[PDB]
Amino acid sequence: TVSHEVADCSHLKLTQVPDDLPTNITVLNLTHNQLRRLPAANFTRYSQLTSLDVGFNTISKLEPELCQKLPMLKVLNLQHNELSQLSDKTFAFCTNLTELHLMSNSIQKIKNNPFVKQKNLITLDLSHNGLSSTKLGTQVQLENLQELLLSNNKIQALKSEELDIFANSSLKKLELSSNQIKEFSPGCFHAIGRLFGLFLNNVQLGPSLTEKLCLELANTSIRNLSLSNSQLSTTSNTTFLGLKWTNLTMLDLSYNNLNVVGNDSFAWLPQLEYFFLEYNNIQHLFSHSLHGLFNVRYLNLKRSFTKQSISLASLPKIDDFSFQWLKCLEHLNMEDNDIPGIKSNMFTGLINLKYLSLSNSFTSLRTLTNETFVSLAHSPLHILNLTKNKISKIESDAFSWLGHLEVLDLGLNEIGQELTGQEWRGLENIFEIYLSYNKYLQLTRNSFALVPSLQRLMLRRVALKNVDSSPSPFQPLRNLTILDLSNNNIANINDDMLEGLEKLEILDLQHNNLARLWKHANPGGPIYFLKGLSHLHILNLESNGFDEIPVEVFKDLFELKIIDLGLNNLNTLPASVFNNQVSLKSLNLQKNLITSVEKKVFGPAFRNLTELDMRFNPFDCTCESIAWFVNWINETHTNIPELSSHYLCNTPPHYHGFP
Amino acid sequence: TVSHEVADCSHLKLTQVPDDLPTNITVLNLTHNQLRRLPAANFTRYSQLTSLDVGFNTISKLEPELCQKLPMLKVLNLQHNELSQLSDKTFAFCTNLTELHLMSNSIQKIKNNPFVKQKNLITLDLSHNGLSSTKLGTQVQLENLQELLLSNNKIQALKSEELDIFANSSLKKLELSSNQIKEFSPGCFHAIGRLFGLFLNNVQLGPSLTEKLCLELANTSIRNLSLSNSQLSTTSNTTFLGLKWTNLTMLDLSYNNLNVVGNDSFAWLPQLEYFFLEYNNIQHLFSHSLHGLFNVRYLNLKRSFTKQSISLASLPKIDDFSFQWLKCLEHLNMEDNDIPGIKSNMFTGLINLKYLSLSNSFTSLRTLTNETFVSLAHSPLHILNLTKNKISKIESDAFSWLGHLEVLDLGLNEIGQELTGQEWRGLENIFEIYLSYNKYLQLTRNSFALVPSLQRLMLRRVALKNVDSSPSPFQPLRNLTILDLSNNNIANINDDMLEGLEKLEILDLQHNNLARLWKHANPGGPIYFLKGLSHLHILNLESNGFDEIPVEVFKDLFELKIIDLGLNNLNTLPASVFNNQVSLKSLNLQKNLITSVEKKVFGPAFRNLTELDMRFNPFDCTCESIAWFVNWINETHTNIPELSSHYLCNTPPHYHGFP
Amino acid sequence: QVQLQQSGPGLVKPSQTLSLTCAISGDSVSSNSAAWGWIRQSPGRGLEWLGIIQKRSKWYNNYAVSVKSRITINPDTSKNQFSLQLNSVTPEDTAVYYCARYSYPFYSIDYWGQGTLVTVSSSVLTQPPSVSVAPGQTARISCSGDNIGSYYVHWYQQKPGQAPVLVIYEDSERPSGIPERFSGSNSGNTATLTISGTQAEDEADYYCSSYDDPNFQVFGGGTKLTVL
RNA sequence: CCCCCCCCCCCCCCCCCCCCCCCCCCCCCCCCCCCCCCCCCCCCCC
Repeated sequence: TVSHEVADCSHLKLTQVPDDLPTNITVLNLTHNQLRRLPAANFTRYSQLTSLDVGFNTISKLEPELCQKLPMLKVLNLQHNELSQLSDKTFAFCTNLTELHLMSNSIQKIKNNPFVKQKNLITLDLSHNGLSSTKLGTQVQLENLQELLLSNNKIQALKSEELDIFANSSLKKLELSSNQIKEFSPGCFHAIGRLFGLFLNNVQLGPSLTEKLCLELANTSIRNLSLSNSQLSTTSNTTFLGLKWTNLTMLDLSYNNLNVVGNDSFAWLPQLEYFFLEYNNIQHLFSHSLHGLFNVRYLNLKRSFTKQSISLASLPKIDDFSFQWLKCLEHLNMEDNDIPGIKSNMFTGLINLKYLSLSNSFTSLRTLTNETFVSLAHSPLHILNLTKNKISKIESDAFSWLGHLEVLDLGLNEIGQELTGQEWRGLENIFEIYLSYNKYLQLTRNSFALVPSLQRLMLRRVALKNVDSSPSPFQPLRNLTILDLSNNNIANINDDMLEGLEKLEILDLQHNNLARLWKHANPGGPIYFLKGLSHLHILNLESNGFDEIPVEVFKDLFELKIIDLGLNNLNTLPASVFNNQVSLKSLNLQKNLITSVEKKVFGPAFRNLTELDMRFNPFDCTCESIAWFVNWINETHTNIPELSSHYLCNTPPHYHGFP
Repeated sequence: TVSHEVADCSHLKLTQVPDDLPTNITVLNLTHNQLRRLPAANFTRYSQLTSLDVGFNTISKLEPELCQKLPMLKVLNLQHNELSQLSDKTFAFCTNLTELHLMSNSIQKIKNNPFVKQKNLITLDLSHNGLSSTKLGTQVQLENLQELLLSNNKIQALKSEELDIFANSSLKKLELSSNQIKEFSPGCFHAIGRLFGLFLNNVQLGPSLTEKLCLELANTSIRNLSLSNSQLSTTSNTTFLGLKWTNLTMLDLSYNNLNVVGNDSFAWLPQLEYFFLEYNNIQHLFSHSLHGLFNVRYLNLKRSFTKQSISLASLPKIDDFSFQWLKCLEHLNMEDNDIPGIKSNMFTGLINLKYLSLSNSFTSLRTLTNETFVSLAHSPLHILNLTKNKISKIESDAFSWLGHLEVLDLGLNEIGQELTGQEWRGLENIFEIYLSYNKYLQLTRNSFALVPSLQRLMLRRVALKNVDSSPSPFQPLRNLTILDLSNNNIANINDDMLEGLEKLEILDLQHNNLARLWKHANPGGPIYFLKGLSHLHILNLESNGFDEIPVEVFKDLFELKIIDLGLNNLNTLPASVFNNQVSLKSLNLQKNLITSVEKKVFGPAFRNLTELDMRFNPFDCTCESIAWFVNWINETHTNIPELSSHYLCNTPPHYHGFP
Repeated sequence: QVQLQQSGPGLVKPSQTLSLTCAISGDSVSSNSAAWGWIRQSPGRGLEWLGIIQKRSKWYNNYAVSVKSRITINPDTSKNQFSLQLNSVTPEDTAVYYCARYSYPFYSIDYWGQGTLVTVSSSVLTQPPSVSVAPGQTARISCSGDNIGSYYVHWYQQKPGQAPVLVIYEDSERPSGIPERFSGSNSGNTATLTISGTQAEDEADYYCSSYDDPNFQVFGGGTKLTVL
């Protein structure tokens, strides 16, 4: 029963409440216990409680005396219990409660008036119960109640009388999910004082019942309406007619298996701002299908269209000018679809669009013709996502229409070509370009000469070729900050590849083959490709096969903080190499061949660190080579994980395995 | 000028012969020197010479006094000199010579009688000279001369008169290669006393001139006749008519670009025993093409047939019963051919065949139907070679006709199937089966149950599957001696896989994955799959990833001599492991992680060896772990290559790199 | 405060309709903080709830099953009244009819009509029938039933010729104006009205009553308390 | 005897991720041989 300010007793197998806790405890948690009964006599000591979570237990019934000992209680949680009986005195003395959870209590019927005696209640939960009617009392109470949950019940109708108790209550959420409701009575929602949101997830309504619901929702203050998994197979221009008289802003139609969308179906939602259509089965989207939605600010179409079938090849076709009505659209999530391709008028009309995601949106977008994004000429796009589209070729002037583009995501594709440099024309405001996980890329002298504003360039596992050209391909990128060149099997790097990149901060070169470039036997001398990077912060050189470190590689990294050198073949290091690393924070040298750690090389490096990884190193336990290192280990504040588990000497056999 | 019994002065750039050598030297070699002249006054000391090789020099002319100083000379070599003038006194005093090389001496004309004064000459060479006629004198001499070479000369005719000097000489070899001979005179070969072999390689004869040659060769004692690269495009039943009256046994027709072979062409060679047809362009072999060759004991057909051409797909077709005439055939080399496939009567009639090679003999022999070798039912085959035939499947009873088969070579194929065990039925006398370098093989419990006489089984780089069956697939192979299972990426081995194989001697398991089977943390205990092999001699376990050696793996290898454990991850070894290796000869532990060599483990192993390979090991220079090893290194007779080059300690840094 | 004045014939022929009117002053018949109902009392029995109506969203009425097929309680919003219409009367309907205000949330009755005696001619709460007490001696009136441990118990006092007066509500609460010597308790299936030091003015009939889920209101048989 | 709600614990299956070892293929670099070619220099013959 650990407790400093709140009390936790979760999964402690308690049968009775403890009697030794501070008097001024505010939270008392007893989830996942076996409290058969909860006598109130044990609560005399605990008279300062605010939250009382006694859920996931086996309490049969409570007593009103429990509320007497708690004068300031605000939270009462009784999830998954057997409290199937309620009385007027059960919650009589409790009046400051702002939360009441009764989920999965097997409550059958609300008898007379269990919730009259409280007026400050905010949230009430009755999910997973056996209730058949929404009647919670005879008179009107629950003045401040804002959220009411009735999901997973056995309610089959919503009569007007049963909600007469909410004639002056502002309901911000009326959860009625998983209830087989098949009849709606007139005035059922008009009787509610102020209904702001309705949730009917997993409720088998159907199109006609949905229309009846919308008609019953006319001339009310609803703002949200979730109809997820409602078996809404088909919509028409009259399905949402009843919403013409309201100001609905959020509508959810996910998992409804919406086979087709009718013409002018959503013309009755001029105030809609958030529309959801994810995980549907739409086979055809008409030009006027999205008519009347000129105020939507966020549209989701993830898996909204039908998948390909070899039987008929029923690829979901999108008609031209289908998105012309979304004038105020600002976010279009359109991932995991099977569209045949992009047309010249697919995205016409989106004059306020700022985010388009097309991750795996097309079956085969092999070639990015310069006329592909012509429909996005007037769209002020900022972020474009094109991952998992199986793109195989990008022609010149492909992105010449996205003048406002800032982030381009072309990763996780099969792009195999030579970057002539004309593919990036028109990206005057580009900031980040992602190209990782491609087939193979062949850089040229002027590959990135048309995008001087670029700041991020990720090329992880792309099999870079001709990166060792005499003019550095990264020279025009004066504002580059993050560069990733990992898993490219790079062999040759020129010393001037990173020349002029003063603002570079994060550089990744792990999983490459640069061992030869740093050995002293390399013809032409070692390659010092890390000169001039005064602002470099993070360096990654894992699995490079390095066997020798030149003395003056890190001679100018005055602001280096994180350096990675794990999974290498380092055995000896030059003296006085980390002198300029005055602000080093993390040093990684795991899975290396280092046998000696001396102050002459690791002195300045161990000045003020916060992490250290030298686990799988065959250390040599000798006072000439390890005594200083173990002495530094003894007294330090740097975090060294698995210090006593893997920091084991290998030689001599006298100290074989001794930490 | 190193010399103990013979004198060698090759490539020493000598200008004059040395004057400080033992008097009783028998061989004096001066090849590749610059001896402008060879005065005989310097040969007074050297009067016991038998061989005098002064070839590849620049001697202009010799003097008869040279022979006077050498009373017992037998070999005179003058290759590649300028001795273009010969006289009767040049070789007068020399009479015991049994060898005389005059190759590439730019000899123009033999004037009168340079070789009369000797009678014990055996071999005479005159290759690469400017001779135009085969006249070597006027009268008859060279009684004992057996080999005469005249290759690469400028002889254009073989007149009868020019060979009148050999009326009583037995010529076992008359080399006339590379001579543009275009006319043969009657009696040219009849004038020769006893001609046994003629060589006309690279001589542009043609079919008509070949027939004229054969007619001129009638009723003589010839036994060999090489006509390689003679541009013999076509043969007929009358091309070799002149050989009807002789007893020719060896005939060479290689590189002749023989497009077609005429019907009954070789019916005039009943005494032929060795026939060569390699590297030809035969497009069709008739049934009666090889008629009359019922005495051939060795036929070579390597690349004898035309290659495939995409223009016409002119695959060389072999008619049925084409080899029915070779009754006494015992060796058929038939490699590198483009035959469409094997027929039911292709090999019918070979009742004495004992060796058939079909390495890359067919373009696509994908399936080995049980009726494929029906033509070999009565052939007493012993060795069959089927490499590089792109065999993809072997059906049951495929080798049911080869009852006398002993060696089967099925390696370097693409055989991917499951060995049900019925493929080897009928191999009652099989000894060796080769299956290395295949696609993938799936063994079964009774894979080799039908061939208990098997002794060799090579399965290198075959991707063995289901080798860990509960009954050992090698159990029926009671007489197995050599087993190769390298590069198969084998993971799991049962301890009883090699049970009962007492006669096993050579076992290969290198380049596999058996590290887990020997670690102590392996569930079920370490696998001791090397028990009962009392006759094991050679063991290979390279690149297995081993990290720990069980103490009692080599507890029964009483006759082990060669053990291979290189390219592993061994760091420590159990004490008293090599006790039973009393006859160990070679121990290989290169490219390992061993840091300590102690007498407790390597004592009995270093008893009496002959080789040791521990080059790339990070040894620990410490008197507790290396002192005994270096002391044993100091005094020993075992061969340790690169002892002072790679046996370098890695730790401590004080001894870093010190041998 | 709230005045309820009843009016109507005090004599009805059998098989006719019994019509009465309760006129409200000082309160509203459409009030969302009260309910308006009729109960009756014959000397052969105690108190019997007949019907009730309350204005919440629409007009809702709840009737007792004994007279459900005959009773009708309609409000007159224009005149701030509510009526009582009991068809097919029979001398068994001869009784004193009271109109009353049920005060939220306990449905206790704070205001009654004067009561109209009507003659027709041409769960169980158990109380002891009588309790005799000396002046100054504490009186204890018990009330048993299954509704005791499941509902709040109210206690009403009725003097001869007068409407009942709520002396205790919600098992123990006492309305203002009631002497402090009155108190109530509820232990198990037995409620108890304790009059500490019964005075002469406390001699009356005491009825225990409670709310009830199917039948709305249930009254005890009544206990006659005598100050000797 | 039945229908359910919880607490604890032990197996089994699927998927994701990480790590060790190994195989195959490929890339970069180096070395050792074989063949061919080119140039420089010296020494002779016709």
